[PDB]
Amino acid sequence: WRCARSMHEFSAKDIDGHMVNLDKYRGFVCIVTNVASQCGKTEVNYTQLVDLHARYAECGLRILAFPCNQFGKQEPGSNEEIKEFAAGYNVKFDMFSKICVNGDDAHPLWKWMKIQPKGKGILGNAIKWNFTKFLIDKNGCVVKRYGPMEEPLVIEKDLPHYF
Ligand SMILES: *CC(=O)N1[C@@H](c2ccc(C(=O)OC)cc2)c2[nH]c3ccccc3c2C[C@@H]1C(=O)OC
Repeated sequence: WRCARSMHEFSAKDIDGHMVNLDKYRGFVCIVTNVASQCGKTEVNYTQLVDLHARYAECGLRILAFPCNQFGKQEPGSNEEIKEFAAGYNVKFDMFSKICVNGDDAHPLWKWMKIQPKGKGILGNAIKWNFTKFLIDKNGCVVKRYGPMEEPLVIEKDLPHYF
């Protein structure tokens, strides 16, 4: 994974258990984010992500949400329960099966994103908490990273430069 050159070289199981080849996102600007149902910022992140997708899907914005239980055990539920939880926020973007984002068992896409030049956060490579966001350009390269404290709407400053 270390020498992969694009998010499009990876695959991941979606929240229904179906393996997805991420080269389907070639030509689309993507937000990749680790999510959780029981986080103090769950509501702000889900609602603003849904708002961004509603406003920009016509522009080519796609959103990939990876549930993760590594931060305060705040995603303890099953994939089926998390799918129903996201439905409650009217999520129409792409939900994936629960993964790890840190450590040796982290999904290889996340290992790769964290070492990209724009994938290093202001506080370093490790994912620090729920709802870190990566902006991915149409070629599958990481172009921005946003921390758990940065609400999704801050990403609006960067989107028009990559569509
Ligand atoms: C995808 C897209 O259409 N973009 C531009 C845009 C045109 C018209 C509408 C609209 O009718 O609203 C419902 C919405 C978006 C666009 N314009 C624009 C101006 C300032 C900042 C961003 C911005 C966009 C996003 C998108 C685009 O072409 O960005 C390069």
